[PDB]
Amino acid sequence: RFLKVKNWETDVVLTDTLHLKSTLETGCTEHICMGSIMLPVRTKDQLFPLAKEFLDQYYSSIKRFGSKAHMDRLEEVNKEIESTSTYQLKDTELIYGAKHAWRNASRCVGRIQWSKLQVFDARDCTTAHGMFNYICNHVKYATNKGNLRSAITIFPQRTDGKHDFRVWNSQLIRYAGYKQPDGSTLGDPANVQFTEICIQQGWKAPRGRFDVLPLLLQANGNDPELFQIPPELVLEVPIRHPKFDWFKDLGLKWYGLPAVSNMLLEIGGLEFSACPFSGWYMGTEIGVRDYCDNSRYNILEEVAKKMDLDMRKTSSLWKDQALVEINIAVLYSFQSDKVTIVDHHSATESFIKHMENEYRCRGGCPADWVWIVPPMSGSITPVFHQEMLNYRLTPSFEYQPDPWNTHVWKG
Amino acid sequence: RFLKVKNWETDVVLTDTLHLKSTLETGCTEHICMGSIMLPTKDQLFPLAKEFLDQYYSSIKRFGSKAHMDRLEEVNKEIESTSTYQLKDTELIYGAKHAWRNASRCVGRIQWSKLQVFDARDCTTAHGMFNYICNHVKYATNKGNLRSAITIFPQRTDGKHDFRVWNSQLIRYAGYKQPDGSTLGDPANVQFTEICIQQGWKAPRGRFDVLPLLLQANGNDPELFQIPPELVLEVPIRHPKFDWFKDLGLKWYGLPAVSNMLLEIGGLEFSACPFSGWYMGTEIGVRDYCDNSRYNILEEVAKKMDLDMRKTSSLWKDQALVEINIAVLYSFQSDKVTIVDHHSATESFIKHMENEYRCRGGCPADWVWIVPPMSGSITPVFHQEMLNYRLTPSFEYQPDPWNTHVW
Ligand code: HEM
Ligand code: HEM
Ligand SMILES: C[C@H](O)[C@H](O)[C@H]1CNc2nc(N)[nH]c(=O)c2N1
Ligand SMILES: C[C@H](O)[C@H](O)[C@H]1CNc2nc(N)[nH]c(=O)c2N1
Ligand SMILES: N=C(CO)NCCC[C@H](N)C(=O)O
Ligand SMILES: N=C(CO)NCCC[C@H](N)C(=O)O
Ligand SMILES: [Zn+2]
Repeated sequence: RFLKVKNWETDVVLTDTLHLKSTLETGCTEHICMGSIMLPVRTKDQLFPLAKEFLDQYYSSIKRFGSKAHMDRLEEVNKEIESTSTYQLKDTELIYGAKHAWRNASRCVGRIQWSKLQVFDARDCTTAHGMFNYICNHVKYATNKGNLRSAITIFPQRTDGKHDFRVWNSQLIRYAGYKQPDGSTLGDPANVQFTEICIQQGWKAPRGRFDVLPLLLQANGNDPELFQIPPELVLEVPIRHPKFDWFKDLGLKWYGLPAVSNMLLEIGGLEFSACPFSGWYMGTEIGVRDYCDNSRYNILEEVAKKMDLDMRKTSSLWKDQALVEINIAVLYSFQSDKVTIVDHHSATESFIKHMENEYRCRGGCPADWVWIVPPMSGSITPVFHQEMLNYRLTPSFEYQPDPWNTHVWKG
Repeated sequence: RFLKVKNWETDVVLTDTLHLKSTLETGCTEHICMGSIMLPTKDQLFPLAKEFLDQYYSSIKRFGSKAHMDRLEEVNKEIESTSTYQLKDTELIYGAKHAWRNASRCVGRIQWSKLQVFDARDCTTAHGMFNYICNHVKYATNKGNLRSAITIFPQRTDGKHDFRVWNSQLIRYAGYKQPDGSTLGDPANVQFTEICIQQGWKAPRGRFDVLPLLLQANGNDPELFQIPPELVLEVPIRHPKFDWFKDLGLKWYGLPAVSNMLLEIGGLEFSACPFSGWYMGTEIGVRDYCDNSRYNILEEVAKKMDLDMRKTSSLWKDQALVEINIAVLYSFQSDKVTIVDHHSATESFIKHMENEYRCRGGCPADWVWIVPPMSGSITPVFHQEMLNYRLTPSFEYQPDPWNTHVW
């Protein structure tokens, strides 16, 4: 069965056959669409099919499907499974796996870049200190003095579920939040819970508005341990505006490296619970969401105050005016300091080209419209007008529960 | 089967049970989400009628009364006898209000129970239709103080005697392709504009010509009529800061009146049911004015503003967009024509959702349509999880009649 998507701006119609390879469920039924819901110990049994499906896809990608090398690999994985109950990926299969998880990430607008990914194999890692060293190397390589390079570091896979490797941070680099006694928050409200854990684990918090968090790292199912990323490895950008000279006096800055570290990478039925990955920012992530969400830094009022906009009626669009100026500032600051960033016009246009190419070469491109359309100026970006099909392919990045909810403390 | 929706900004969680009453299908399966796709007999009729009458009698606290059973009996007898049935006025009104209440793409539903329902089921000709429509236009416009209204023409019979308004809204601007290669006026209306011309309309061939009505009664060939211009309230667009804005020569109409949809109540199909409320500013200023395939004015506005149009990263498009939208709102307000900004409308809708969850067990909503096309995440609906599903009575899409009609 063939499925059509249409772009309502261009009338370009595309045909999807890739969705036929989809296994994992969506959350939707014939009676309910859950397309806007944020979040809608494996046995030998289920494992060999998952391995096989993956190795068939790998061997096809390399034009060796059905070859002796393909068949010997299936056989060797099969024996390894029923003997040791799991298996190990070859380096080439891991790299391919990690790239495809990104290729298949339906909420990622940056996927035109999917094949340029530096994969760091950290499967020989055994301790939290080993992890810290790996993560430092990743930050330094990815940062590259502002000329950002996509990378992923992959710690050992899950075994019995009791020896998991985890990065407790939700991103490698992120700012602390501190609920105050009067009920206000200092710093980033998204990171209050995790900040409170670090403090409990013995971090001495500077208690400012932009304190880079320490890494809280769990190796081999052991209690996690704290480490400070050397400050010389943490690239940051002071935020100023090309025209408004008071803008710098808001005291704003952000870090250049967006490094999601709390997701789970599934490849061939194997579960890599610590797999921090980074690219570079689209300006709206910081300018729209991190700065202007009500539950984040929430700077809209203070900015609009300085701009002396009419704030007594929403229909002045004072919020919308302030929002553009803030986003101009983020992009200007990053460009001026020569740190990679992409604007939402450039990034969405690239994605449409990516998506069309994928339909031609691959038979489809799973995409989550709710996430792909940028959080400001939605309909003046080409994605708003693009119909999309969302379905789940493996290899994949998946959510997992926060480790503090599940971890059995050793003491 | 009992479903939670979370607001990620406020942490408020709502439990949805209303979805279990869902009748129609979404387009989605467990393998594929189609959430962003625009368009995803006697035997048939009695279940649909029963389901509707049951919810009606429940709504007036008479579920299982003799008057409930008697009406079920009487409708049943009438379908058996005539293969269709007629709604009582009270059922018609209830059904239309509920079709709006159920409209998952409508952000304006806090208003759902204040709807003036005009019963045009006695209408027989296109002239009749024109009369009913002018009355609706005048009623709803109300010299700028807009009132929600719907006008309901006769229900489908054998599908060869359909009433249709061929226009997509009661009031829209014409579109003409020129030698040029380009388009004058509204590109969305080019083909319908041609149909009018080929039917006999003398087009003034300008940028903002109000189209004629093309009206189909009882399955006949449709007929042209001009709405008295005195009934079409329009707003010149100026900006409260930029004097040059008026020189762009932009205007829009006050009454948004969708006329191409199909109202289904208790299995009956009302193929001409034009309805109107009032505008949210973004519909005009973001979509109608700035879509590349609509009036597409971003570039002219940005030039007038002397912004750096060399690079997308200067956010010149975004800057022009905000100002165009300030100008729309300012102009409607200055002229006392009802309009709502996207902050106000989305705040109301979040309140409406809480009311519906509390009093009804849920509120079908399509997040893709509900989130404004500008400044999405600085409105509260962006952060609101929504469940989309189909309840009846409903408004449904139907194919444009020119592909259907036998001349
Ligand atoms: C190279 C530049 C990249 C850009 C500009 C980019 C852009 C983005 C953006 C804007 C989002 C949404 C973020 C949010 O709203 O929180 C995102 C999500 C995501 N991207 Fe990327 N991306 C990039 C690289 C990568 C890389 C290297 C990977 C993994 C190898 C990746 C995988 C993801 C995943 C899994 C998500 C979903 C995260 C979630 O659900 O929280 N992307 N991308
Ligand atoms: C009172 C003021 C109202 C406001 C502010 C309003 C707001 C809106 C908006 C912004 C849309 C999206 C339109 C688009 O993007 O093209 C919409 C869609 C819709 N509304 Fe309303 N609405 C109002 C009244 C009504 C009324 C009176 C009805 C019917 C009785 C109705 C039924 C619908 C339907 C069926 C749609 C979806 C149409 C489609 O899919 O093209 N609304 N509403
Ligand atoms: C409820 C809703 O799904 C939620 O707010 C989503 C909307 N779209 C998003 N899109 C992106 N890219 N990132 C997000 O965090 C969200 N939040
Ligand atoms: C492809 C996508 O579904 C389409 O562009 C939608 C997106 N959201 C929308 N939302 C509203 N209110 N109106 C629209 O016409 C659209 N168009
Ligand atoms: N561009 C990326 C990954 O390359 N996004 C990662 C998520 C970052 C999050 N949205 C933030 O604002 O910190
Ligand atoms: N507010 C409404 C109906 O009350 N919108 C209906 C569709 C109008 C269309 N979006 C337009 O911009 O002309
Ligand atoms: Zn869906």
